[PDB]
Amino acid sequence: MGAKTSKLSKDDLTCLKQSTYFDRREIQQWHKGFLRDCPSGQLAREDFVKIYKQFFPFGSPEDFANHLFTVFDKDNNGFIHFEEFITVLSTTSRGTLEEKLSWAFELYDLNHDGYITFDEMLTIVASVYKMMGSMVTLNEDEATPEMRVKKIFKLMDKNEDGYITLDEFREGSKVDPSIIGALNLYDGLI
Ligand SMILES: [Ca+2]
Ligand SMILES: [Ca+2]
Ligand SMILES: [Ca+2]
Repeated sequence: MGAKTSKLSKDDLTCLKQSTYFDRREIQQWHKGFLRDCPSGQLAREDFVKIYKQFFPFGSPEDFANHLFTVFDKDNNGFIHFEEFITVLSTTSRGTLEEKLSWAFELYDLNHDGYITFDEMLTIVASVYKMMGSMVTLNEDEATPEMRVKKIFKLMDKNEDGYITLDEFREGSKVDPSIIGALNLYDGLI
C-alpha cells in the first residue's frame, strides 16, 4: 500500500492533469498563504466575491460569484476548500474538449430540471455582462444583454419547447459558430 487519493499537493497534479494550469510552484504558494489566513482552510461565498471585486471594482460581480459558487462545490458544505477554490480558477483559463461545454450548461441551469430556461439565461448572461467591460478590446462596442440574450436563446432552443436540454446545447453550440462567443464570455477568458 502507500498513498491513496484524497490529499492536497501532489494529488492535485495527478488529477489536475490535462489541465494543471498552476504548476506546484503556484498552488504551493497560496497553500501555505491560504491556510495561514485560515487554519481551517475555508473560503466562504463572501471571500469569493471580495476577490472578484478588487479585480473589477468598476463592475458589480455579485450574482456572478453566486451563480458559479452555487452550481459548484462537492461536499455541499457552503464553503469552498483550497483544492476546490482553484478548481474554479483553473477551469477559468484553458480547457480541452466538450468537457468545458458540458460544465457550462450545468452552470446555466440555475435550477436542475435537466432543462435550461430563458429566465435562467438572462439572469446569468446578464451577470457576465454586468461584470467585465468591452472597451479594453479595440473597437467600441456595446449591447444590453437583452439583445445578445434574445440571440443566445434563439439559437439554443431552435426546437421550441420553452426549455432546452444539454443535448441541444452541445449541438446548437458546437456547431453554430456564434453562441460560443457569449457562452464563453461567461466560462472565462482564453
Ligand atoms: Ca467544498
Ligand atoms: Ca432550466
Ligand atoms: Ca429545448
